[PDB]
Amino acid sequence: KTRKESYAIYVYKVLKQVHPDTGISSKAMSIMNSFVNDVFERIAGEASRLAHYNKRSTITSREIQTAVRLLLPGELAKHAVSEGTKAVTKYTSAK
DNA sequence: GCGCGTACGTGCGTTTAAGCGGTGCTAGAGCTGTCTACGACCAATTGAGCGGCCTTCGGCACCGGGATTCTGATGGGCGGCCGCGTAT
Repeated sequence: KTRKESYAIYVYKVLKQVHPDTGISSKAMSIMNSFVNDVFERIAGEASRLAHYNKRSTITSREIQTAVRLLLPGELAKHAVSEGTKAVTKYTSAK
């Protein structure tokens, strides 16, 4: 049949996590995927840009790390890094 | 439109610090050179994800049955009708 994949499974549990027996319209659901896919290119594209400025050829986590910092304002940014840094840190701990 | 008020432009003198070209020093960019770890690629197996399809309980707002309260015809008894009516 057709494809047209989306992030619907990811957005839904997140909302469950923050009000479990709280609801949503089928119109705000796409707004959400539209919103995510939009932020996706915003961050990953910028990573691509720096990589081939100061003369290197792969994109790691550090770059995102840097990228994120100047893409967003002071207070959210730090918490965001923190969360980000740990999630992965744990990831490696396992293996 | 008009009129009041005052603040901001234009000037001079005083004053303060940029810009100039002079030297010295070393830090940090840029180059360079070897290793090897981590990502792309190709393979084969496996279940997360998408289309397709129809689920069940709880909550908003309309509802249900039974005792109880208020309105209506009924009725004997004390009074009043003054006006037609029979008896001597």
